[PDB]
Amino acid sequence: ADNKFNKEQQNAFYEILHLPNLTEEQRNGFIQSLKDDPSVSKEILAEAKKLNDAQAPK
Ligand SMILES: [Zn+2]
Ligand SMILES: [Zn+2]
Repeated sequence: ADNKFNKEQQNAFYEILHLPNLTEEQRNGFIQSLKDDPSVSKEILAEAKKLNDAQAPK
């Protein structure tokens, strides 16, 4: 089994890598979830974006 990312999973991994307002604990947890099972990428990305947006500088 070849486990190189589909587009979909890649765009989510990079997004998560680069969301600016996550703490590294938070980021690492989301990345670990995608490592574990890349098929949950959609849901994990949506959570990560919510959390990023909630923590934006104001
Ligand atoms: Zn940052
Ligand atoms: Zn302000």
